[PDB]
Amino acid sequence: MNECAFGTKDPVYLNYHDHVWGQPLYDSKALFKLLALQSQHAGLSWLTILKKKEAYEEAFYDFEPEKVAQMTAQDIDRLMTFPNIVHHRKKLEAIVNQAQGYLKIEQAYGSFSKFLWSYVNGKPKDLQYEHASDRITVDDTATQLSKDLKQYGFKFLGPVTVFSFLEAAGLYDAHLKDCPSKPKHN
Ligand SMILES: [Zn+2]
Repeated sequence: MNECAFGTKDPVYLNYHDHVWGQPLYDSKALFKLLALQSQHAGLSWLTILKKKEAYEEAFYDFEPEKVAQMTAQDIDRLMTFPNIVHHRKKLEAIVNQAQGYLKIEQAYGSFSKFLWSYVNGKPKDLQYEHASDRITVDDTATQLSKDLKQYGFKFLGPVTVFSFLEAAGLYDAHLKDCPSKPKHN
């Protein structure tokens, strides 16, 4: 478990490793929320964004895309002094652009979940890692998904970030073979 969880001992981070990271997530709105939170990570510890999750929920309508998508510069202006979120204007604007892109995807394609899972043919890609040093941080699929999302107006979701999202959402299973949290795949 310890090796799989990147040597982190903070129990809030371990909780995320144990109960979220890499567990196949098929719900569209939950996938949107996780992707949006991932976009906020750059230059900070993930535990920073995790401890702030409830504050982000309060800032962004519980990440409900129809509601987030309607937000304007006036909202972002207010959110720049909203307590316990990161006050990075382009990061905050990005969440609104992402929600708009989600709605565009659902209009053009049907389901945001089906859109994303299409990139791994509807089931997790088990990366079959045995050592934490086996882990890559980007690949061709994440790069193309990043590019494709960008076309619908998503922001702050480059290739490495998208790769991290795929592992987080369980589209990729990056758990080590003997980790107690490695999901079963059929
Ligand atoms: Zn693990």
